[PDB]
Amino acid sequence: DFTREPRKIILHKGSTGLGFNIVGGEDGEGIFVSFILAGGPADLSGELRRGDRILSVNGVNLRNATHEQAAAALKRAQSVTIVAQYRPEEYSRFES
Amino acid sequence: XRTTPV
Repeated sequence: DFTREPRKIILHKGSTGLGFNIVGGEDGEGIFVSFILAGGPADLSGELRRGDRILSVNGVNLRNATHEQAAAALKRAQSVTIVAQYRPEEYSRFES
Repeated sequence: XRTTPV
């Protein structure tokens, strides 16, 4: 992913959601994918990656979201349209 | 660090 263009990713929830964990939104630093559950929707789609920043969900800007705002958006969303962008340098503040 | 399943 040399351009680091954001990607539009369509996921459909199963019985236990989209199948990833979010980290961040503690201090204006944005919302990142920390964990992708094996055999959940996000995993099986293949598109989302650890260290993706979540830029938007169903048209809502999460760039400046708090953890709690992002959780609310993501939890309340069926067919969910995510815009994600690979940001390994920013993610390195979370995990080396 | 706290993380949240979605």
